[PDB]
Amino acid sequence: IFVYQNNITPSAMKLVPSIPPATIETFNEAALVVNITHHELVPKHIRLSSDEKRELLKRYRLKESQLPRIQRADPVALYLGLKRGEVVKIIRKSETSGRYASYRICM
Amino acid sequence: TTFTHCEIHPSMILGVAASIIPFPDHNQSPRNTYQSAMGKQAMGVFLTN
Amino acid sequence: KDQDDRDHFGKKRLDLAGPLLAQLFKTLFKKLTKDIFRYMQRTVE
Amino acid sequence: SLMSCISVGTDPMPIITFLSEWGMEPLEDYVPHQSPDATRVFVNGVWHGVHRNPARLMETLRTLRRKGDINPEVSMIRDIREKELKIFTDAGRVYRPL
Amino acid sequence: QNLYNAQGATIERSVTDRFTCGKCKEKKVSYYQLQTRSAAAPLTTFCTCEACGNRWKFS
Amino acid sequence: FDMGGYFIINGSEKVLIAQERSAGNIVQVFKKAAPSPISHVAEIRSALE
Amino acid sequence: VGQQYSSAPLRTVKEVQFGLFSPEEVRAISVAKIRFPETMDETQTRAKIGGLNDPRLGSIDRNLKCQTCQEGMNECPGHFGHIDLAKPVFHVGFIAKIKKVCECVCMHCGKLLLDEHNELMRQALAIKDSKKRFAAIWTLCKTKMVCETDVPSEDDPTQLVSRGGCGNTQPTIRKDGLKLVGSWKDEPELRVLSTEEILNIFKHISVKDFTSLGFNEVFSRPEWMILTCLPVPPPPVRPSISFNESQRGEDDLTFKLADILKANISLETLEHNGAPHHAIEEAESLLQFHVATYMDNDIAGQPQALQKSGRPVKSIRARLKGKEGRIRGNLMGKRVDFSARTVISGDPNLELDQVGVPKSIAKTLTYPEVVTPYNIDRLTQLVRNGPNEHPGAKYVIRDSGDRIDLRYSKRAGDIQLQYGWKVERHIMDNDPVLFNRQPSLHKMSMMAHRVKVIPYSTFRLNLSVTSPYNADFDGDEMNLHVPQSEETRAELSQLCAVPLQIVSPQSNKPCMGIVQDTLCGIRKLTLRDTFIELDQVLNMLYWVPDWDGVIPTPAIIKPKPLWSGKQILSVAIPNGIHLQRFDEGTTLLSPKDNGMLIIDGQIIFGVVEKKTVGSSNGGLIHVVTREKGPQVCAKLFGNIQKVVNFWLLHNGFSTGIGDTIADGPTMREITETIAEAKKKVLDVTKEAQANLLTAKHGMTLRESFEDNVVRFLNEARDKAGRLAEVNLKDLNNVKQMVMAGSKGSFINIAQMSACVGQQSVEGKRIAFGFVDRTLPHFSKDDYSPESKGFVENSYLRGLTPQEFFFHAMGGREGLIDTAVKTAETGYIQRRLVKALEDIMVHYDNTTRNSLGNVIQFIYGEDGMDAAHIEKQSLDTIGGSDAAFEKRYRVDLLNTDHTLDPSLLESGSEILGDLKLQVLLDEEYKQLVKDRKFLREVFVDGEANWPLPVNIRRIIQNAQQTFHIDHTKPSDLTIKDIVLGVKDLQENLLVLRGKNEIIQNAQRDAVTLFCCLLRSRLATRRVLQEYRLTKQAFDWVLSNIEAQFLRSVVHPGEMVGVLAAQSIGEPATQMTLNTFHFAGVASKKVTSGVPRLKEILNVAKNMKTPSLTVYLEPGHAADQEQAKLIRSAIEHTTLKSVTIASEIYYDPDPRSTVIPEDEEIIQLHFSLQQSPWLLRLELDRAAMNDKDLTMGQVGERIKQTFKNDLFVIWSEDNDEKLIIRCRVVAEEDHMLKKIENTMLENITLRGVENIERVVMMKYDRKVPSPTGEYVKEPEWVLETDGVNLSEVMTVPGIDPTRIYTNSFIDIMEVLGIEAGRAALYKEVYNVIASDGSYVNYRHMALLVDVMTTQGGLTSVTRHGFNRSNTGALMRCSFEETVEILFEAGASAELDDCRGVSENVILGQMAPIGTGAFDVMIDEESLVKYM
Amino acid sequence: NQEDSMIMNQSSIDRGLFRSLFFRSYMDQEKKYGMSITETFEKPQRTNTLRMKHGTYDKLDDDGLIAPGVRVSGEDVIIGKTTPISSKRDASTPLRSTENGIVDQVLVTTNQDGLKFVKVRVRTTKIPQIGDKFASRHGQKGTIGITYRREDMPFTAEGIVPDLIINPHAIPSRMTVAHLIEC
DNA sequence: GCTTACCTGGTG
RNA sequence: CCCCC
DNA sequence: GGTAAGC
Ligand SMILES: [Mg+2]
Ligand SMILES: [Zn+2]
Ligand SMILES: [Zn+2]
Ligand SMILES: [Zn+2]
Repeated sequence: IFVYQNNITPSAMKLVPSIPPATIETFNEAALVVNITHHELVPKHIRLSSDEKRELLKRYRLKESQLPRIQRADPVALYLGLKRGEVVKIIRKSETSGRYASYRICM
Repeated sequence: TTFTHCEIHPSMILGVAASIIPFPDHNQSPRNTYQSAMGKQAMGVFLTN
Repeated sequence: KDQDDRDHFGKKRLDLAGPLLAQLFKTLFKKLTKDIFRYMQRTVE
Repeated sequence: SLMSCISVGTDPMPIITFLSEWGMEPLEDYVPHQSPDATRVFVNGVWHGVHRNPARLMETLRTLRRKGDINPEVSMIRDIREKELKIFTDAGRVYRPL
Repeated sequence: QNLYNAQGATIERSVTDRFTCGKCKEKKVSYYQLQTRSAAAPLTTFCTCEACGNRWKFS
Repeated sequence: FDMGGYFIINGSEKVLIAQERSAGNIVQVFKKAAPSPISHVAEIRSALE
Repeated sequence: VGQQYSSAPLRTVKEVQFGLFSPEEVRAISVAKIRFPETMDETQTRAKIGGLNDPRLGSIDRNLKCQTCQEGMNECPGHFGHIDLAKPVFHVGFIAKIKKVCECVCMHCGKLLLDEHNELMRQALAIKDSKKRFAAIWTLCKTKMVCETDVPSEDDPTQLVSRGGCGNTQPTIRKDGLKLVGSWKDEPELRVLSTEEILNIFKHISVKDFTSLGFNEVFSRPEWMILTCLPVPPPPVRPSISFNESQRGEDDLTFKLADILKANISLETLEHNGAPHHAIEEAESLLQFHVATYMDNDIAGQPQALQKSGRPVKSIRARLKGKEGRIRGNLMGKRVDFSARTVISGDPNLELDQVGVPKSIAKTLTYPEVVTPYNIDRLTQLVRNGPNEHPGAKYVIRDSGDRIDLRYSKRAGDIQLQYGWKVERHIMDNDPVLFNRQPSLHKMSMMAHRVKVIPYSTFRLNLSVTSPYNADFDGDEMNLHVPQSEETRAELSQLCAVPLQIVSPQSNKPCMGIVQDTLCGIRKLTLRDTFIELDQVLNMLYWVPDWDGVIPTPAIIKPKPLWSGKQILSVAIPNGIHLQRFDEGTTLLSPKDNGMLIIDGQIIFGVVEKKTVGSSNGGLIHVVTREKGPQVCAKLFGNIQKVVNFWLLHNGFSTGIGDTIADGPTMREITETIAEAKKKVLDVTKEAQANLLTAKHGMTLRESFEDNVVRFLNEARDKAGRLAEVNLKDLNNVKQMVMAGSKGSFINIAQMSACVGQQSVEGKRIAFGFVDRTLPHFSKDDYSPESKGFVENSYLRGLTPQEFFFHAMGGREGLIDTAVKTAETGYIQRRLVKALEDIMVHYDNTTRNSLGNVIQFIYGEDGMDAAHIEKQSLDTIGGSDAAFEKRYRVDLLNTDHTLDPSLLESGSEILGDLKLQVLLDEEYKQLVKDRKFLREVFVDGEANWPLPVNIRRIIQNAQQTFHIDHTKPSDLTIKDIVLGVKDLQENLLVLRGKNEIIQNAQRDAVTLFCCLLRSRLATRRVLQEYRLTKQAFDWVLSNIEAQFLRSVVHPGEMVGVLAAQSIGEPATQMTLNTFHFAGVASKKVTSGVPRLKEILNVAKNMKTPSLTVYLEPGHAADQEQAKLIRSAIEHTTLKSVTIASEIYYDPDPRSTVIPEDEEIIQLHFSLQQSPWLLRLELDRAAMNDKDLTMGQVGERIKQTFKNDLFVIWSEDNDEKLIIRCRVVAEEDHMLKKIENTMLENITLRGVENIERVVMMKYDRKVPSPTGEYVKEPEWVLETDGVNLSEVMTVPGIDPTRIYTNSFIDIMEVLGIEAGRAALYKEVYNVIASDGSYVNYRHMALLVDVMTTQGGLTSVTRHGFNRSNTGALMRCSFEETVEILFEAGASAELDDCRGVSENVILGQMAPIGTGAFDVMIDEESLVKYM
Repeated sequence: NQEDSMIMNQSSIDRGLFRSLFFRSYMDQEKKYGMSITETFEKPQRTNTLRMKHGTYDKLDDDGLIAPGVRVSGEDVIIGKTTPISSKRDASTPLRSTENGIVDQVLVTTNQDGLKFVKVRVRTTKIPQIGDKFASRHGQKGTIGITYRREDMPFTAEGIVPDLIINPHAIPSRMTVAHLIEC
């Protein structure tokens, strides 16, 4: 995780994917000032294991395609450092049932 | 005191259709607008010939 | 000064049968006027 | 409305000729710095010139029309604030009797 | 003055005892009417409860 | 009782409907909206008789 | 069904493979070569030629002659022929795609301009979606303008590897009309690229390359976008309207084809002959023109291929373009047989679900019955009756296909029917039929009714059913549709029957009640004063069809037996019906005859009106539908009307001017009231006129004055209004309707009898339309009630001419809006429907679309059907912790807090029981846990939420059933209760699955219901409040289980359309304008229709963007804190603080020319430049509002100009606040330059885009230390403009609480989840501000659809319609033809999973009754014998 | 008379209340086709004419026109004409399918060109019935709901009976006070 | 950052 | 067109 | 005649 003040030069930004399987994440200091996950409107997003995901798809009889999606650049996806394919369990309060869990596939 | 002119009759502010409505000054505005449009769907005598 | 009332009735004109007919009669006469010039150009007399 | 009518269209020339005789100075001859106060006289949206005593001219015009000498349909307005006198000979104006 | 200026617009709303609220059951109702339907049928009347803050409609 | 003021064209009675238009030879000042670089406009729609 | 037996197997369409015709296929599928422009006349002989309009392609002359096939008109699909084009031509639909493909490939060798050797290209080639992939490849390859021979190797950048030579430079292609022009590179080589040239390089594109572009090797090769062999459509596509023998008008297409032909013959002639080559280009471009203009005749390139008439020629594309189009006008909607239409009339003597059908219509419309041994004799008789007697028949369809016409057949009198024959008989009493009222905005706009053949020409309907239809009897017309299968008629009767629609799932309340005459008469019948004597009592009883034949004992027996209205109306109410109410001053001995108490279908107390008998959620209707069923309920409508109607026919009711005439002294009171308010107005006028009127936070002295005036005049209308309404007696006919709830309101009484009130135009009182006056009848500058539109008289008194005109001005207001809104409100309705069409509840309780993508994991988050949802109170949530503990806590180990031995038999021995206390300890702990959780969910403490199973009623009914003795101890055990409830929770099943995902999902769905259940069946409550018996309590648990199960949604529910219509219908009623905040600028809101558009369009440039900033916890009560935060947020320019800026020639820096600035010099000097001085004066007030000082301002200028400008300034306490500037050929003009940038763009304090900030004092409900919810007000900053990002990281705010109407901005900063949350808040708020109510699940669903894709997907042609859903479905909305061309070029495959596709194909959709298959089980078929 | 409908006195309807006349005029011309090829007004017959209408030609006189005073119904031929496209073609005019009445006026004249011109007026009496629309001068529009004869109708002691029964529910919300003051 | 290309309620 | 909530 | 997503 690289926490920069103003900007990372495009010359340096090229080196980012150069070392697999290790992943580099760049966050601006200003962005990190407030933790958006703490917000009123932001529910609990939980990272699912490869096996937990396998089950979710099995149990609902789903293609990965048929799952609701979360952007890679999504403030919460960036916070959890979600990779493509990773599913997130979303626990929100419901005015209808008490609690309601959705799932989003990071694309 | 400054009056330059006097209205001949305020009822002359209405058209041909709204002139037929009895007591239109005793009705809710849209009732008069609605009857204006309706007398066209009526029938009586349009000409003696 | 404040912007002009583009919707004041005094600034509106109602074109009746007269000016409406005047509009056609001008273009119709000028169409015949140029048609007379066709006869005069074709003229060997 | 029952008593409204529409202006047929009169000739402005007899009014233009009457005005200049009644003290209206030509638009060429106008000197803005020599009379900025002066009322701009307008006939059918045409600035013709200026008038030094617009109050009298306005009365001489109204009584002239009331008599019959200027067609009853010709409209004349005096805007004291903008220092303007607008005259309409113009056809298509909706008008009522009072 | 600057502290007075900084405060935003209020808007009072004239209330009637005539209507009674649904939820709080209070007679602090502020209505307004509008021609929502054709000129054949009447206006609409949109009521607001200046007490609890609840909105409703009429024929 | 007939009123006239209409025309007879190929048997049918035709009414020429009064057409409302903006008057000519009139100077009008209008403020042009914020997206435009022009602030205000002085317009004259001028035609001769 | 397309006549005469075919031996071929009948199948349904499962898939549609879109593609493009190879020219080879057009020739392969052709029947005729087509070569003469001539259509007909064999020289002159009237009969079709061997060239156009077929040999062969089909027929005319209703003479079989269809080439060997020889099938004749109805049977024959036409057959296609072809025309071989002399030169290749571009297809209009693909001109752009061709450009783009040329822009991706080398125009010489046909290779792709980029490949695997480029990193950016690799990323694009990876793209799975062909449409997105081609868009990427193009964005990359367009710029590539050389076909590289070699490029740097994957490893070494210094070295290169040969890719695929050529090395040729590519053109810059521009479209010139229907031509493609290139510009290669002195000045550039400009040339038009030939069709042949393009075709050739398209033919040379590698399969791998064109498959990388959106194309298909089998179905759509790019080379096929270029036309070579044109298919001639058969006559059925282009019919020749024959005006009887030797007179036939051919179709526009026939004419166009002849032009294509003629242009082609022309070109072929010159090509073959001495080609002048500059003549060839003309005939070529002409052919191109006609071929283009045949498919599309609405090209941007103006010449619009006209008919010799001046008409423009109907392009094929034009036939398909929506509303009247092929898709929209013929496929989505059809004109239909078995239909009828007449004027509707009302009937009190028809059962809710009947429809009065005029005989003439009944004798026309015909249901086709199969001859069976059960109907053989009946049908035989109808056949005998013929087509002219009512119970009759029109046709007899034999085994032997052909139908016998009973009106003409020589055998019509004879006819011996046989089993299996169909008898087409007249529509008869009790046939289920679909009745409709357009515009069909709801599911309830179309309902199934039972026929009742009656005289006269009107469809007659029951008055109660008027409301769902939104019909009246002022000449409305209604539509009737006759089902023809024993199967479709079961759909109507079992799904769409009027009684089944009683409770609407849009609003979650009933949608039919008692109305007009009956509603008025029911109040009147049921007052204490109303008594009936024997004679009528008997006729009244006889009128109830279901009456038991038992004369009830009269309320009064003594020397005149009298029955009360209540007593006899109770006969119409079924037994076992219990309903309790309590209005204002209501006690069990109701003194006002208020509220309602019905015990075992007998009225104990209160007057019956709109509250009891309307479409209220707890009304007699609702309770009956729920407690007895739809059929018993529908019967009730009938009975109540039959009795009440009869009584009213006999009592009578009227209205006159007398009912408007309010009392003499009351008129005096009303006159002095208006005059009293008029005085206040004059006083506030004289105050304003003498510059004494004070500001108001709601700014402008003028705005402020108008507020006071407007209010005074409103208080006046309402004070006078009451005076009159209060003075009218309980006998006033107007009040009697107002009281019953049948018609009118208080306003109506005020306006008619007291005072009309203030007239408003554009939310403000009548403006000076003339110069400084409302009318020429007034003086100039008149702000008096009279001048600005206050109508002081009642409609009874009459309006003055002015009042008359002003009332007309404000009258017109509504009519304008309704006229304007109509299209916008309509198109919103359509878009919602088209976006949600395919959303349906599956057999796994999941909510999915046509692609099977999950939208909601459980319908509306709870899995419940909205018709089974009722607002219930979650007790636990409110009150003090003390009162909660009192209500629920049971402590057997404490003498004072044990259960009283009077409450239960177990009571004496239960004291001190440790084992049971452990159980009651669980009970209480869970109840607390619940209260904690409910207070998390609903933060405001709001207790009332719509939930399934009205528990109030179940307990209430159990008590009336078992005759509960509130003065006897219960046979229940604590275990009976504690464990009893625990077991019930285990059976409240929404989901079923033997795995943790499903089991957890189930636990969740039931969370909120169980909270209510536990809160209502607590040990202390059950015993001390309800006083239940074991038998009673068991019955309760049992019923809750049953009712809950009935409440879950049904797999097959077309939940999508439902939601679209539930949001659509209230949208229909919103306003364009509103102006509720007019007369107060610097307070602006978008609202109504415009805000609904901003939302659904995911509009980026919204009208009213706004942050609502909440203060940091312990600083929310401090006004001074909020002022400082305001200063930190609001964007403050230099211009904002500057009074004026000047330029002086001040040549001496040491000694200023300005005597004022003497003191400024003596400072910034005591411790070569420029003689030109820029001097700006600042406003102390401005500077002080934003907490600024001279130094801070000076330094900002010092940093914006660096070492270029010399800045000096006056210190903070000098009388005049000044800044002096000097620069470092010319000089003068560059200082005017510096002053412009200075003002226009120097940020002093604040966040950009936030242009105005205001302080507000919002009241907030929070729990007290004592537990109770308490109003704790707080300071809030309300912005004007958005920059959520920057304002969030501002110190002293609560960044956990911040909000914007810009959900698009929330989505960006906080994520899609928060985006959805905000979008819902926004969608809800538009509907709700209008007063309107839509059940959550509908808006929930819409918001979910707009969100599942990861971002915000607009309910527009750009939004939802550009998704991965099937072609045909998407073409049904908006981009019809364009969609189909793209479908063809990219070889799209439609799986026909969507509704729209099955509608286009005329197949049963997988919707509701189509969501499953039906099979015969031979196994059981045998067992049943 | 609920929800904007009204009860009408059938007795009054009999005695002539609200009965109307309805006229519809059908026009036709003998078409000219350059050189003498001209249409003819005649009663055609299946003996070479061959594209005739389904209604009766039987009501026509030898001039291909009906005598005024005759009754006409259904899709009966009211104007008889042939087209010489070759022998004859049918060009006849049936009375509007959904109509009936009495031939009122038939006029044989000439168009400015010099060809036979025919206009045919058909009269019918329309009597107030159940679905029929009626309205006062106050935007108070409605249909007839049912029609009661004098005996069933409510009555004043003076023996006066209403011709029409409008609903009290029409008044309060509409605030049609002028209607009440008119009355 | 300008020009294009799509759309605009229901029956009869 | 001419009609509709 | 209004909005946006093309070049
Ligand atoms: Mg209606
Ligand atoms: Zn309230
Ligand atoms: Zn065939
Ligand atoms: Zn190449």
